[PDB]
Amino acid sequence: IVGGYTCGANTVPYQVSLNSGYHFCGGSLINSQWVVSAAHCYKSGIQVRLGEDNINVVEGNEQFISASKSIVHPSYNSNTLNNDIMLIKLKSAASLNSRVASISLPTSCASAGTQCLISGWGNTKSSGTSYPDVLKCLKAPILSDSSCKSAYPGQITSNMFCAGYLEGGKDSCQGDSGGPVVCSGKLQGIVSWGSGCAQKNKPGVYTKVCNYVSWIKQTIASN
Ligand SMILES: NC(=[NH2+])N1CCCCC1
Repeated sequence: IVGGYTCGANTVPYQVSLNSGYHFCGGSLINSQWVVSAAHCYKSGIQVRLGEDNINVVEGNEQFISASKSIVHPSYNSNTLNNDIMLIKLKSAASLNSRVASISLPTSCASAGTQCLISGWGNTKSSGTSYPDVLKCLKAPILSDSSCKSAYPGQITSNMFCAGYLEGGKDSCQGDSGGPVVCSGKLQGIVSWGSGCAQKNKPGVYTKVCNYVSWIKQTIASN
């Protein structure tokens, strides 16, 4: 996250870190046994890490649970990033508490102008690289479909939305991928892509979770 603030330990209780020897992506806990992330985060050997503050320190509220399976969306296209969503199942259910908690799926798609919370452990620099180790947060509005398409000609599908600031300076970044965009207490987006980070006229692009609620529910019900 570039231009954000330190969230505070365990203040984003649905935020998970995906670890394969190291943190490589975020995710969102949507029930005691399932995480939503980005399809472009898929790999072998995933451990889901819940209750994290500093991802380099065991502070006392963590739960580390290996994945039993993951399910990339059937229509994910890695060239266009259309349908950039996957589900990850935990081998055992997490123990839910005030610091490890699920986030609800949306009932309705959120509108341009709605304020959301974007969070992650990704790079905090638009030029160069620095990883923060503690969770960073950014409050940002959803942008109009028109603004989003104008920023990225030929690239925005009906399964994507932009959020952030056209002026620059405040955005998600590398290492935030797969993490949450929460608006009014519901998971509306997944950190997906953008050109650089926090560049003028290049806002963040997010997977539009409301389009996937039926797929998520039906997949969980049978897996
Ligand atoms: N919001 C961005 N600019 N991002 C998304 C996460 C990966 C790097 C590009």
